[PDB]
Amino acid sequence: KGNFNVAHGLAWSYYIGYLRLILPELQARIRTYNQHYNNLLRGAVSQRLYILLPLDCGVPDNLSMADPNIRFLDKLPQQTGDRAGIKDRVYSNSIYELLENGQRAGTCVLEYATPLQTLFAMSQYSQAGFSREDRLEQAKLFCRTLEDILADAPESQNNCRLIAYQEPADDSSFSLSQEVLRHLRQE
Amino acid sequence: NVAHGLAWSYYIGYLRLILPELQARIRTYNQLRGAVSQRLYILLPLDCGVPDNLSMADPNIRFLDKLPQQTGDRAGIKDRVYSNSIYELLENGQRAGTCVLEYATPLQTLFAMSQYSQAGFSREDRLEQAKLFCRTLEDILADAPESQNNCRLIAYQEPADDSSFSLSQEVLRHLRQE
Ligand SMILES: Nc1nc2c(ncn2[C@@H]2O[C@@H]3COP(=O)(O)O[C@H]4[C@@H](O)[C@H](n5ccc6c(N)ncnc65)O[C@@H]4COP(=O)(O)O[C@@H]2[C@@H]3O)c(=O)[nH]1
Repeated sequence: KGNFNVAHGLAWSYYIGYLRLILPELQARIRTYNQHYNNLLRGAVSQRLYILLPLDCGVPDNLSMADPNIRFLDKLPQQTGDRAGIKDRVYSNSIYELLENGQRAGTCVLEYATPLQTLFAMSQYSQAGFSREDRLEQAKLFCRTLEDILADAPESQNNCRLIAYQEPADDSSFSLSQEVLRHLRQE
Repeated sequence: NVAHGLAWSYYIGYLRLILPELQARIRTYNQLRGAVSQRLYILLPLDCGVPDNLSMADPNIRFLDKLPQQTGDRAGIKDRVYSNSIYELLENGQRAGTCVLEYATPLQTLFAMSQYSQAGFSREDRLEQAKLFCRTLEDILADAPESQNNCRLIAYQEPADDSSFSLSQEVLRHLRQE
């Protein structure tokens, strides 16, 4: 229940401070990108933000380094907002091409859920104290709470997909692009 | 335990990343008008009332300029951008100081949290977690290698309907003591 409270808090933080701010205008930015910059008839950027939730909270900062079949392609147009005294705080998202048998098999806006980096740290540093098994518990509850939030959130309208999975980023037999592609091909 | 996550979040996902590069962005900014102070000033209003425009809290806090942007690859975002704002502090219509200044955004998150039924967070929960957030953040930075006299936290209560309080005067008091 204390792993509940931490995870509950980070999921609400993630919604209040990011998803609720960017999901309203996401499809507009994607549409702008597809109309004017990407006229590949089978290579349109898909309409949803894909959010990676590795349940071990192992979050590399470079997505491309994690898999050879993920290639960094471009950025969406930036989104700016005055926030808590910061003028023109920048919200940015990255577009990736997903490769399969040397072909561009998918194109999407893709990123990790950055709160998982905090769950990982607090299982690393004594002053936070959490167990690795706390971490794993908190990650599941984070995903579950986030799922709950998005289900009822007006800003989420077929424009966000959570991709939760157990495999480390270290793992010999796991393809991150294949994980993303399987979900993409379901829409 | 909500405030503990948010405090570690603010350190792990922000303060530890920007504080090591702060002294150099300020030096790059210093190209006559006044030297900026060496420290990031972080406002921690315990009522979690966090306006997006600082002049809305005090018209004597006026925006002056931005630092040069910091970029970093983060959680799959290429060149995530970290920006900060330089403000002047007026006293009798005239500039008395300038500093990099912002609110701790997790406190805005606690406030909005407490406004949403599904978060299950009372106004009383909110103040208690505001305090815990400040105490946690402080205990973290006391030990953090990246905090090297490059950050100043200002936590404060001001009751409802009380304008005896000048945020600009209070920041000026801290700048003058340092
Ligand atoms: N003042 C200031 N504060 C920042 C900044 N950067 C992070 N902070 C805060 O420091 C702590 C760890 O931030 P972190 O990134 O780990 O978590 C975030 C993140 O996942 C997501 N978010 C938000 C913006 C965003 C983005 N542009 N791109 C991708 N994700 C994004 O929403 C969470 C809560 O955002 P919030 O804003 O309320 O507080 C966070 C959080 O308390 C910053 O530049 N300026």
